[PDB]
Amino acid sequence: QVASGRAYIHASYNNTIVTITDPDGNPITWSSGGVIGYKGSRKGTPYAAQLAALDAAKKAMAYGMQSVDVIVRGTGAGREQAIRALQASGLQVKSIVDDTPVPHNGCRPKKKFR
Amino acid sequence: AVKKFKPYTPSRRFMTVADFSEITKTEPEKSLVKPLKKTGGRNNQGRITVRFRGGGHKRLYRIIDFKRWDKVGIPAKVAAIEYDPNRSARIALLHYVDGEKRYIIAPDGLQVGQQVVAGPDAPIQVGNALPLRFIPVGTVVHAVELEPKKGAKLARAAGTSAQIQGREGDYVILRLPSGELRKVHGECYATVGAVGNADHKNIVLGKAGRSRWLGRRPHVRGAAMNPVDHPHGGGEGRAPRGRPPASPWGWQTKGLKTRKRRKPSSRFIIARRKK
Amino acid sequence: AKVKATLGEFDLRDYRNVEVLKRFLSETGKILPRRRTGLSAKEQRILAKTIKRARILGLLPFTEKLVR
Amino acid sequence: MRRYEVNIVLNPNLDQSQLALEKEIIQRALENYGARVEKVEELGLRRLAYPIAKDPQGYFLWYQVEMPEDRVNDLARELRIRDNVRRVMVVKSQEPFLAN
Amino acid sequence: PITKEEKQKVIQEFARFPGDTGSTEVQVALLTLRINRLSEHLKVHKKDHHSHRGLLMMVGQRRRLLRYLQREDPERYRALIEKLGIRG
RNA sequence: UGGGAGAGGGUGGUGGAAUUCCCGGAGUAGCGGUGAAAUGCGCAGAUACCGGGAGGAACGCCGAUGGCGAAGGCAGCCACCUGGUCCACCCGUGACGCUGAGGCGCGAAAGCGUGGGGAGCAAACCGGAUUAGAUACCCGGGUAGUCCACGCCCUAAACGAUGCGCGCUAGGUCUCUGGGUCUCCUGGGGGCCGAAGCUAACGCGUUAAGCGCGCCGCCUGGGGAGUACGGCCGCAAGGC
Ligand SMILES: [Mg+2]
Ligand SMILES: [Mg+2]
Ligand SMILES: [Mg+2]
Ligand SMILES: [Mg+2]
Ligand SMILES: [Mg+2]
Ligand SMILES: [Mg+2]
Ligand SMILES: [Mg+2]
Ligand SMILES: [Mg+2]
Ligand SMILES: [Mg+2]
Ligand SMILES: [Mg+2]
Ligand SMILES: [Mg+2]
Ligand SMILES: [Mg+2]
Ligand SMILES: [Mg+2]
Ligand SMILES: [Mg+2]
Ligand SMILES: [Mg+2]
Ligand SMILES: [Mg+2]
Ligand SMILES: [Mg+2]
Ligand SMILES: [Mg+2]
Ligand SMILES: [Mg+2]
Ligand SMILES: [Mg+2]
Ligand SMILES: [Mg+2]
Ligand SMILES: [Mg+2]
Ligand SMILES: [Mg+2]
Ligand SMILES: [Mg+2]
Ligand SMILES: [Mg+2]
Ligand SMILES: [Mg+2]
Ligand SMILES: [Mg+2]
Ligand SMILES: [Mg+2]
Ligand SMILES: [Mg+2]
Ligand SMILES: [Mg+2]
Ligand SMILES: [Mg+2]
Ligand SMILES: [Mg+2]
Ligand SMILES: [Mg+2]
Ligand SMILES: [Mg+2]
Ligand SMILES: [Mg+2]
Ligand SMILES: [Mg+2]
Ligand SMILES: [Mg+2]
Ligand SMILES: [Mg+2]
Ligand SMILES: [Mg+2]
Ligand SMILES: [Mg+2]
Ligand SMILES: [Mg+2]
Ligand SMILES: [Mg+2]
Ligand SMILES: [Mg+2]
Ligand SMILES: [Mg+2]
Ligand SMILES: [Mg+2]
Ligand SMILES: [Mg+2]
Ligand SMILES: [Mg+2]
Ligand SMILES: [Mg+2]
Ligand SMILES: [Mg+2]
Ligand SMILES: [Mg+2]
Ligand SMILES: [Mg+2]
Ligand SMILES: [Mg+2]
Ligand SMILES: [Mg+2]
Ligand SMILES: [Mg+2]
Ligand SMILES: [Mg+2]
Ligand SMILES: [Mg+2]
Ligand SMILES: [Mg+2]
Ligand SMILES: [Mg+2]
Ligand SMILES: [Mg+2]
Ligand SMILES: [Mg+2]
Ligand SMILES: [Mg+2]
Ligand SMILES: [Mg+2]
Ligand SMILES: [Mg+2]
Ligand SMILES: [Mg+2]
Ligand SMILES: [Mg+2]
Ligand SMILES: [Mg+2]
Ligand SMILES: [Mg+2]
Ligand SMILES: [Mg+2]
Ligand SMILES: [Mg+2]
Ligand SMILES: [Mg+2]
Ligand SMILES: [Mg+2]
Ligand SMILES: [Mg+2]
Ligand SMILES: [Mg+2]
Ligand SMILES: [Mg+2]
Ligand SMILES: [Mg+2]
Ligand SMILES: [Mg+2]
Ligand SMILES: [Mg+2]
Ligand SMILES: [Mg+2]
Ligand SMILES: [Mg+2]
Ligand SMILES: [Mg+2]
Ligand SMILES: [Mg+2]
Ligand SMILES: [Mg+2]
Ligand SMILES: [Mg+2]
Ligand SMILES: [Mg+2]
Ligand SMILES: [Mg+2]
Ligand SMILES: [Mg+2]
Ligand SMILES: [Mg+2]
Ligand SMILES: [Mg+2]
Ligand SMILES: [Mg+2]
Ligand SMILES: [Mg+2]
Ligand SMILES: [Mg+2]
Ligand SMILES: [Mg+2]
Repeated sequence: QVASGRAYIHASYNNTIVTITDPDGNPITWSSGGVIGYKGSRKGTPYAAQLAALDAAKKAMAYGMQSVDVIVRGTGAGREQAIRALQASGLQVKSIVDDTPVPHNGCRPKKKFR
Repeated sequence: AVKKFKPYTPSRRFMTVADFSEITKTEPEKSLVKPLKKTGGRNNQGRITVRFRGGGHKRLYRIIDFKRWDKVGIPAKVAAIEYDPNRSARIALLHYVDGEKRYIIAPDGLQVGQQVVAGPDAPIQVGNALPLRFIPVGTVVHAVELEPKKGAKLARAAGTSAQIQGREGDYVILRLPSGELRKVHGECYATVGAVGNADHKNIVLGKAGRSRWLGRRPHVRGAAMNPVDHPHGGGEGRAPRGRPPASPWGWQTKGLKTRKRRKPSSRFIIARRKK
Repeated sequence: AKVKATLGEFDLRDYRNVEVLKRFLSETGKILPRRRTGLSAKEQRILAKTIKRARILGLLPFTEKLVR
Repeated sequence: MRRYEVNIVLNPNLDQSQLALEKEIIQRALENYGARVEKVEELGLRRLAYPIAKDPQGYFLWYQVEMPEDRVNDLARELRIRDNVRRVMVVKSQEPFLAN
Repeated sequence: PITKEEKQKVIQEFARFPGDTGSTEVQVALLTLRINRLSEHLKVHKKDHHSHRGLLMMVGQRRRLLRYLQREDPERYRALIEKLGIRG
């Protein structure tokens, strides 16, 4: 059981993945557009992220989790709604930080990003 | 820089020779040579046990110092750089301030006149030898011992080197010339720098004769033989392999791994070679 | 609210003056545009250059997480 | 001769003896490459903006020196060899550029 | 680079009269100085093509002067290229 | 002589973010992908998360309608070596100039040779889609190559589709970078709008496509054709 921990929001154009960890960063539970039952592009919808964030929060609280720090990565549509759903879940959201990876001009991207 | 020839014979067209530019002395130290007893690839029963060997130029063996930890703290001046017919590297004559003289394999960049020394306190400079544990992670090295005091076994061929990758307790992690990743005990000595004569691999023998000078006798294909001789022997006209390609002794020769499975050193080998 | 105003005399070339230089960095660690630093073209060019040195010494970040 | 500023971050978790030894290797080095120290400023520990050698702090040395041009890249190389030296940065000294 | 002192020494050595700067011999000598220094540079940096353009320009410049000097006074020309060891 | 700006060039070092892979931990039922899908990956434990490591390539913000270079082109930061260029002083030389057939050098990418290197990307190739079909577009893979050294190749919408130099012919406005006495003035760049003039028009207009002089290159209806033949160059591709 862990009272406080972290909530990671991996939000892309195709899906939203939410994984709740412990304070060290080790996963307790996770959920996504797939887990709450969507397939295909539907997983990238804001509502999908909402159900996902909830199901992840619900599962987490079942381990005693009360407070979380929210770490957000990605520019997906389901982003804000996931953040929303975490707040409106019953968890304390002690903080909110975006840690989205951005290169300082590293590897050549695939064709579609050029 | 390998030396080319004009095509004034069919063979000189392709033949290349080493330029021998690093070489400053063309005679070996008399007290550091002994006769190399030629075997022809025959063992003590008189049997060929390695095929196609013999008939190469006469050679004297140069005694090489593969220990170094032998004379810790005693600096030596690099007196000369010489040819060694028994190895691909060049060799460097050391004059210890001791008055003792020895050979080491010549590192890349070694200069006659310069000074080298061995020991835990040696400066990190080309030609010096230290236990691995005192050599900075990342520095490229050669003439590495495998076990402490047993002598340099690793990275001795022309142009080769190992790189220190990291440390783990009593051991240090090397990338061997083969790309194999391996723990080697920290007390093992190594010499900083890479082995010299890096252009060795660009030499083109050019003609059958040159292989003979080296003691390599003609290799004959299994496919050129008869079934008494070889798995590939026989067949009317030319023949494909007609079975998995095999050695003269019948074991498979395309891919079949042959290192012993339950070997104790497996505990020390982190990652098998590349490529 | 231009950063150059909030300071008096400072050295555009002093890569060790973390306290002054950290003003010219956004809350995300990035180098601020001229429209926030009030610097001319010539002075911004010196600022950027000495900021990068300070980062290499370890005195300024290359990047920072964005807290909301 | 030109004037340079030798910047050095050392292992922040040495004792004052090892620290003193490092400073000694450095000083002999400075002299060996013909560098004449003019000013010198030892700021010691400092919170780093990011970890270096996986450590939040670094121990800062700083020497304004005067030395021959050709030897400075070599000097820097010699300075970096020791494990406890985690950064070296040798800069040409410049007149300050003032704002305001 | 090439220092203020060294330049002075060359100038005073080829100056036609006490204050003389910018005369042909001084110009040729200053160019001859830069040329030879660059030549050495390019021997090590064979791949610095952009600076080599600089060399061609200097060589071109010196060439024109020496034609001029040799046009005017063959005597000072022969003595100048000899004092510098230039023809070839 | 005294200064200035700059991704100008070369060499040696060195920093951080990110991708991939490998190791350890934690965790479970999907992940990825698209217009929607499927191939693919995943209970042999993927994705998402944390720590460790390896390695190659490119340098976020600054960054701009910006700067530099003859052109190609040049962008983390440090040092060394080195080119061009501008200004102020008006000190020296005394037409020493302009151009420039040949020649020589440089010359993006792709390509070639020998050797290294190979993370990402990606011709060819394999597969999934799409579609009437789809040797494509999209998706999942994937080898040369992309990177380094040396040697070749010598092309291009190599463009401002605008040769170089000089003199002359309203100004307005933004900008880069010097020197003033710092209002502003004056140099050198980079844009925009426009006097006169030019132009078939579009447009150009002190960065001329205006008015003049010098020298070079080039055109002479479309296709055939940058082909053939000859010659010269190249390892070849193929170039002139
Ligand atoms: Mg999706
Ligand atoms: Mg050689
Ligand atoms: Mg030859
Ligand atoms: Mg030959
Ligand atoms: Mg010959
Ligand atoms: Mg013949
Ligand atoms: Mg032949
Ligand atoms: Mg020879
Ligand atoms: Mg040799
Ligand atoms: Mg002999
Ligand atoms: Mg004897
Ligand atoms: Mg005897
Ligand atoms: Mg023997
Ligand atoms: Mg024997
Ligand atoms: Mg016997
Ligand atoms: Mg017997
Ligand atoms: Mg017998
Ligand atoms: Mg045999
Ligand atoms: Mg034999
Ligand atoms: Mg030899
Ligand atoms: Mg050889
Ligand atoms: Mg060979
Ligand atoms: Mg032999
Ligand atoms: Mg053979
Ligand atoms: Mg054979
Ligand atoms: Mg037969
Ligand atoms: Mg028999
Ligand atoms: Mg039998
Ligand atoms: Mg048989
Ligand atoms: Mg057979
Ligand atoms: Mg048969
Ligand atoms: Mg047969
Ligand atoms: Mg047959
Ligand atoms: Mg037969
Ligand atoms: Mg046969
Ligand atoms: Mg046959
Ligand atoms: Mg066969
Ligand atoms: Mg057969
Ligand atoms: Mg068969
Ligand atoms: Mg066997
Ligand atoms: Mg062993
Ligand atoms: Mg170090
Ligand atoms: Mg300063
Ligand atoms: Mg010039
Ligand atoms: Mg002449
Ligand atoms: Mg000057
Ligand atoms: Mg794992
Ligand atoms: Mg990780
Ligand atoms: Mg930009
Ligand atoms: Mg521009
Ligand atoms: Mg320009
Ligand atoms: Mg005058
Ligand atoms: Mg006069
Ligand atoms: Mg021509
Ligand atoms: Mg080219
Ligand atoms: Mg290329
Ligand atoms: Mg290529
Ligand atoms: Mg090829
Ligand atoms: Mg190649
Ligand atoms: Mg070939
Ligand atoms: Mg290759
Ligand atoms: Mg690969
Ligand atoms: Mg296909
Ligand atoms: Mg189909
Ligand atoms: Mg069909
Ligand atoms: Mg397809
Ligand atoms: Mg593809
Ligand atoms: Mg791919
Ligand atoms: Mg191919
Ligand atoms: Mg190939
Ligand atoms: Mg090919
Ligand atoms: Mg090349
Ligand atoms: Mg041409
Ligand atoms: Mg353009
Ligand atoms: Mg132009
Ligand atoms: Mg054209
Ligand atoms: Mg022309
Ligand atoms: Mg001014
Ligand atoms: Mg101005
Ligand atoms: Mg203007
Ligand atoms: Mg206009
Ligand atoms: Mg009009
Ligand atoms: Mg006209
Ligand atoms: Mg006018
Ligand atoms: Mg105007
Ligand atoms: Mg202009
Ligand atoms: Mg016109
Ligand atoms: Mg025609
Ligand atoms: Mg043709
Ligand atoms: Mg063509
Ligand atoms: Mg032909
Ligand atoms: Mg043409």
